[PDB]
Amino acid sequence: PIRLPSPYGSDRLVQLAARLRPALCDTLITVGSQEFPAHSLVLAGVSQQLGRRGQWALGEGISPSTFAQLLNFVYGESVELQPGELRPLQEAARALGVQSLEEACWRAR
Amino acid sequence: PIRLPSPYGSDRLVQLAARLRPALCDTLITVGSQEFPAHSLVLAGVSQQLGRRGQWALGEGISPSTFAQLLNFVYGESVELQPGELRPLQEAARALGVQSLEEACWRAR
Repeated sequence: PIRLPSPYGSDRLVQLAARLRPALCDTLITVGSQEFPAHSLVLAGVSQQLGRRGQWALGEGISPSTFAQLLNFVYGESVELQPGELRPLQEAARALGVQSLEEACWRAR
Repeated sequence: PIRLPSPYGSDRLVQLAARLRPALCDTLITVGSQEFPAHSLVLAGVSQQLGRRGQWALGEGISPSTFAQLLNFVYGESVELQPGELRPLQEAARALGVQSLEEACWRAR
C-alpha cells in the first residue's frame, strides 16, 4: 500500500479530539446514507469551508469510503490506500479545500 | 500590576479558537447574571471537569470578573492583576481544576 503521513499527528488538541470523538462533537456530516461526527473547530483548522457546526449533507460524487479517509487524515492519522483510491481522495481534498491532503496525494502519484 | 504568563499562547488550535470566539462556541457558562461563550474542546484540554457542552451555571462564590480572567488564561492570554485579585483567582482555579493557573497564582504570591 501507499502511505500518506498527516502533518497533524502532534497538535496536542487535535490528538485529544481524535481520542474523544464522537464525544463533544458539534458537527454531523452526512454522506449518502452514512453519518460522520466531527468537531467544527478541528475542521476550521484545516479548511475554512469545512468549519461549520450542525448537520449537513455532502453530495459531490464523494463516497463514504473516501470521506472516512479524508477525516482520519484531518485528525492526525496517516492514511494507507490501494492504487485506485488516490485520485478520488485528491479530488475530494480539492473540492473541500484541504490543501495539505491534495498535495500529499499528487506527490504519491 | 502582577502578570501571569499563559502556557497556551502557542497551541495553533487554541490561537485560532481565541480569534474566533464566540463563533463555533458550543458551551455557555453563566455567572450570576453574566454570560461567557466557550469551546468545550478547548476547556477539556485544560480541565476534565470543564470539558462539557451546552449551558450551565457556576455558583461557588466565583465573581464574573474572576471567571473572565481564568477564561482568558485558558485561551492563551497573559493575565494582569491588582494585589487583592490573586487569591480569588487561585481559589477559582483550584475549584475548577485548572492546575496550571493555580500554580502560577501561588508562585506570584
